[PDB]
Amino acid sequence: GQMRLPSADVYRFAEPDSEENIIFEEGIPIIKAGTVIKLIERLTYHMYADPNFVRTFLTTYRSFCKPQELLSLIIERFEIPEPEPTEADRIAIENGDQPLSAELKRFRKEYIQPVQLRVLNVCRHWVEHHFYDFERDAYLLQRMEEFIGTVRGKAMKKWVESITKIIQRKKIANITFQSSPPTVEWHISRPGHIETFDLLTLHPIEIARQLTLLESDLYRAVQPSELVGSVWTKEDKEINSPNLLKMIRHTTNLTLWFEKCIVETENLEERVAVVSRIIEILQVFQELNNFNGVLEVVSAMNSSPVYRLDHTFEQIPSRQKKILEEAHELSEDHYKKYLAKLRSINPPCVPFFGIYLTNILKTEEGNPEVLKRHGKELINFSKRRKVAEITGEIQQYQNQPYCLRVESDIKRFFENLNPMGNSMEKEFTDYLFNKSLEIEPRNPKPLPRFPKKYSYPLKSPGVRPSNPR
Amino acid sequence: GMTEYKLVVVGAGGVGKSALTIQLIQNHFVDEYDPTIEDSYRKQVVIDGETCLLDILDTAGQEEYSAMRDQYMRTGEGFLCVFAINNTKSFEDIHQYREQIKRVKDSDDVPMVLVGNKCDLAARTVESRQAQDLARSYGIPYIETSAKTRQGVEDAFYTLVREIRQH
Amino acid sequence: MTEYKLVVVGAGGVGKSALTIQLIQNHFVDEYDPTIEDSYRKQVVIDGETCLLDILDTAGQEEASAMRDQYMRTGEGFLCVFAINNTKSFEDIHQYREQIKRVKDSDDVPMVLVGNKCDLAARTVESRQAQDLARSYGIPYIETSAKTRQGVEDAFYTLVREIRQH
Ligand SMILES: Cc1cc(Cn2c(N3CCNCC3)nc3c(-c4ccccc4Cl)cc(Cl)cc32)cc(C)c1F
Ligand SMILES: Nc1nc2c(ncn2[C@@H]2O[C@H](COP(=O)(O)OP(=O)(O)NP(=O)(O)O)[C@@H](O)[C@H]2O)c(=O)[nH]1
Ligand SMILES: [Cl-]
Ligand SMILES: [Cl-]
Ligand SMILES: [Cl-]
Ligand SMILES: [Mg+2]
Repeated sequence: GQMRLPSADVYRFAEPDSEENIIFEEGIPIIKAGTVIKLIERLTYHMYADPNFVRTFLTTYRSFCKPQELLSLIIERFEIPEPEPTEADRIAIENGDQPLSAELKRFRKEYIQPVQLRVLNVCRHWVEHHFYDFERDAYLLQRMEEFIGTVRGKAMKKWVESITKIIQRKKIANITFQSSPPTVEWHISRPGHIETFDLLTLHPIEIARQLTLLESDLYRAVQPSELVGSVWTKEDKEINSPNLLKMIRHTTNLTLWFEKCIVETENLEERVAVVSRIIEILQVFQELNNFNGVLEVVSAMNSSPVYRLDHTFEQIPSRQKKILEEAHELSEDHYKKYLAKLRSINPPCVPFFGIYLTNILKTEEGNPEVLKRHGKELINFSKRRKVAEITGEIQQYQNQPYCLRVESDIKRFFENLNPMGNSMEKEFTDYLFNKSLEIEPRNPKPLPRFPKKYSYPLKSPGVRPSNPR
Repeated sequence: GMTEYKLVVVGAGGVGKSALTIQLIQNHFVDEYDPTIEDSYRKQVVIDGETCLLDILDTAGQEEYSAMRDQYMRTGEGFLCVFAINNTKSFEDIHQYREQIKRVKDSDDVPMVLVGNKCDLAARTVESRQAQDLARSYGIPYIETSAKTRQGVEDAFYTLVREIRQH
Repeated sequence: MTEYKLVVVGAGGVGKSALTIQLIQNHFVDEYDPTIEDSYRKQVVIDGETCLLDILDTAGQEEASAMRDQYMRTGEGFLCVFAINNTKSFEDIHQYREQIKRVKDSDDVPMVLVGNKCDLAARTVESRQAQDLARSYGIPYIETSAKTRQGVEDAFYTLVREIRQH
């Protein structure tokens, strides 16, 4: 039969399952709700491992349990009492013989060792993937070091000694490819001549590549701590979500730069060359699966200052209109085609983060923290599972690196891009709209002519890559 | 067959704006939600005896993507401009949202409603009279809603559809 | 998107974790941190079909040897890994093979035999010996290096193909 358990009076995690302490969803069970004691029991269950549950729990638990309290509870979980000798053991001992201790040996092998190992796995994951708890609370770190550092007994020794080293490593804290990256491409601006870098003088292929490297790095830097609890929307967002905000502010700046490049080009012919070049960059973004970049361009083309430029629209080649149309359709019907495309491509890619943000926020806002059952308040864990499914998807696309070479000067150019200058947002976006009105006035006002501003050739070198020996 | 109305929710972040559409679209009587579910933002309703379909865009959480506002707004036929009654700044933002909507739609007469949202028990700082005065100055309806009790929620969306129908 | 549940098994220190992390992150882990149980996901197009790999990285240390049934029940295919400079790890393969067959109650479980650390000159297990074993199991044999990436995609994606055709 089943192993007997310690008394629930000396070991809390031996209380029987009931609807007053745990509720399952309708081949391991999926938890809908439970007390924190039951959640931790199942997190470290003797019958099976649940690595997904460990990630889900460690990502989301701070909404129902403090870090100090979590550590106390898993230490309590770890300290399991051994059962007393049985009648057959007693009789052997009374005869001066060695007891078989069959029940004790089974309990050690099938209850204590798996549970203790799974507690250690929680510790290992906590330190490796959620170390911010310890960065923000030095005392918590001391407690973890002390707990791990005083676990005795040879069964756990390998992992205890390892986790100690991992902790010490994390305190004081390389990519391999299947191929060589392609050659960096140059157009009018030549290597080292950063003063001449601009939309039309850099090679459009290399603009798309370097922005993709930049946007990929920004995407990869966002941690779940910046997302859970909807903290990027609250008053302390600059403290709690700095990498996310840096990523969004980059996207916003690039979109505005595209708009500024377009409406500050007053000559119609030149402005057509600018828009065509932007749609070529979009084409390369698509080829690279940089969906963030695709939407940066689409956002610019749908902006109030740019959208209304019918005279410019009329001269864009049909094949480029088609490219823009297809990109625009990604966003239609609540991003239906985008979501399907993302789930079909071969990474690396750069997702659009906005959809994730809205889904995390609405999941948080639209589900209760607790379920009330039989007079008891149970933690609504299904809500946390839903949030962690989203953070899990985000993390899955953060793993794959782009096989593209960094160009340090082009990188710096786009890192330092500042289209708004010292102007506030409203004053700048009014400026862009007024430029739009200047260069293509509302009917029936006549269309003016404007002088050229670029002294170099406007012909694009195209977006198919070259390859010298 | 039946008419579909494309509605867009706009307003400051961080102050409970998402509760409006969630409470509407929700299984009214089970407080639960999966926003990832295809058509968790579409609802068939009967307004003044006429059946229609509401398609609601609420990009709550994306407020920092400020250059995407035009793109999102362009999709809408009618707009709910939402502020929180305990956040004066969100109320002061309304003017610029309205100006931006007028620009994007290229019209001085876009169907819209002003919504004052009670998102918690913190002290009210925008009185109903201030909001009524603002709405009147714009020539649009004012509706107050609760983010907890669902009060006002149907009224906000139905009033907007009536604004579209009567445009 | 079809989802595939892969499990990586084999003796302690043979490079199960390094192989997995090389696949997932294109990074070679130089440290030896014994695993308890780790899981990873990877979206990838294989033979023109997009799928989602769930990869379970398991414990090789003997102290964890009584905890395997639970992960073997869930796996759809198994990478059976040994190191070509460690004959004991090669001898441990048959124990994993037999346990998997017992737990899944089947003579026909998708598997690939993997000989890892092929970047090292000092080999003690010859390819022929491993290939003979693989043939007796009816499965392919692929030599890999988590350090250089040699064979790594081939090993995992061959296992996917075997699940797909199962
Ligand atoms: C300056 C300028 C503005 C626009 C702004 N705009 C326009 N205009 C149509 C003409 N009147 C103004 C709006 N159509 C689109 C499309 C689209 C959708 C369906 C089919 C074909 C297309 Cl191209 C996609 C997007 Cl993201 C922006 C669009 C477009 C281009 C190519 C420009 F050069
Ligand atoms: N030269 C070389 N070293 C390797 C290779 N694969 C792994 N190693 C090294 O071998 C050691 C063990 O690697 P590891 O991946 O941790 O092995 P494991 O099988 O996961 N161990 P465990 O079963 O305890 O979890 C590490 O020092 C690692 O760098 C390889 O292909 N080549
Ligand atoms: Cl009605
Ligand atoms: Cl206020
Ligand atoms: Cl992963
Ligand atoms: Mg390992």
